[PDB]
Amino acid sequence: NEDEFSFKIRRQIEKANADYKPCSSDPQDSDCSCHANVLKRDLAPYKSTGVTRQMIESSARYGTKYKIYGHRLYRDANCMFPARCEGIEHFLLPLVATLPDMDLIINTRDYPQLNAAWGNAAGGPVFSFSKTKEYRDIMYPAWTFWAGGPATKLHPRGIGRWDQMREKLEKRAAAIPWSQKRSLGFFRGSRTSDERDSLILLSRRNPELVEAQYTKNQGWKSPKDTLDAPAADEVSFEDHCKYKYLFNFRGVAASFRLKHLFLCKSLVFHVGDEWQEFFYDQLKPWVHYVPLKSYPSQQEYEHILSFFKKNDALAQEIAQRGYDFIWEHLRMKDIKCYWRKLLKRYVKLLQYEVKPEDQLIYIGP
Amino acid sequence: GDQCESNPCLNGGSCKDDINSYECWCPFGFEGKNCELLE
Ligand SMILES: O=c1ccn([C@@H]2O[C@H](COP(=O)(O)OP(=O)(O)O)[C@@H](O)[C@H]2O)c(=O)[nH]1
Ligand SMILES: *[C@@H]1O[C@H](CO)[C@@H](O)[C@H](O)[C@H]1O
Repeated sequence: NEDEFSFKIRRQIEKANADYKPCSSDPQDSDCSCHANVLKRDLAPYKSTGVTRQMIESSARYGTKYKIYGHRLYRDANCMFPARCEGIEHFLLPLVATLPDMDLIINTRDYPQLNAAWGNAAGGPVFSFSKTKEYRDIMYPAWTFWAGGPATKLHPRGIGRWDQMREKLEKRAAAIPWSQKRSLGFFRGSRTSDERDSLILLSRRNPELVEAQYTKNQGWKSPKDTLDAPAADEVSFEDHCKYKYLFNFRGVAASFRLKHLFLCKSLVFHVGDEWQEFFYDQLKPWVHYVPLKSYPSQQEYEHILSFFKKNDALAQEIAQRGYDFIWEHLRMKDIKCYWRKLLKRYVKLLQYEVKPEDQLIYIGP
Repeated sequence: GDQCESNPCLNGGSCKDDINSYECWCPFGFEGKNCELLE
């Protein structure tokens, strides 16, 4: 029982680590190629036909219209999520001076918009932060890298400032080395997807193995939303780092939780392989984190946590590689250069002349 | 609608889901669609 499980897992680790190749030949990644595969695949469907004015006018309904015209940024007056627009604008505004004219339909909603099982004049292009293979949306680094992530008691202005978060968590990961971390599964979050339930219920049944509780979110409708338990307190990102085994789950789409876990130098257990952000592709299972299939069972959790508790060096090696990957390949510079490379490649697809639109408002700079 | 799940209202605001969109209720001192602006 325990032995077959161990063979299976160790076999997967060895194979994933034998087959692994760095995302860039040089660790500093000067030509911003680490995440290049994802932007190529997202843009590929437009390579032969390109993007016509009509395609854009048709896609406008699916997001906020942004326009670079004459090195100036314009936008629909109405942004659905102003804080998210501000976060996006932090990255576009410094690139506008050195970018050709283009129209961008940027979806600032959680869920993507271009279902490829519809298609449909769901042809796009539309930019969204998260998607699965079911959607044509082009991924972009989320607003929250600067501003406008979910708002909590500890972060009332929205989770943001990834640059400051990186320093904070680096210092905290150094303060709590592996040996000092509690040997327990940890998760603290709201019930934005029912894939999260089995870990919470396992925690209620075996609190010495897993510490997992539901918080209350702004969409709370009834106590079913915490599986009939009193809402738990928020726990800071820094305090996640006192645990060895940190769980991550999709929410409505991908969760901004994930990136924060790696910087604790804790072992990240990532549940599900469907919902993506632009950097997920180069995070490789068994190299940087422990993958679990969707809707994990309580027994799966018990087996996998037991295995790693008994193979602590292994646990630490994956944790360290996870940490190293995010430290080196999700810098602010990586976020900035991905945006730039994305917009530079996108513009070449345009098969029309961008014209002013006077109903749009001037954003900057 | 399920847009409030992702906590779109800042600075202590509360959220209600319509069918199309969401709406924030902002405490005294804050305003804007997301309670992002000082009153
Ligand atoms: O105690 C908590 C609860 C949530 N979060 C963060 O707040 C955001 C919202 O988390 P939630 O689980 O409510 O929604 P999700 O985005 O995971 O669907 C995420 O970035 C979490 O990492 C946090 O830091 N501490
Ligand atoms: C709430 O919103 C954020 C992004 O909007 C996302 O991280 C979650 O998937 C959603 O629950």
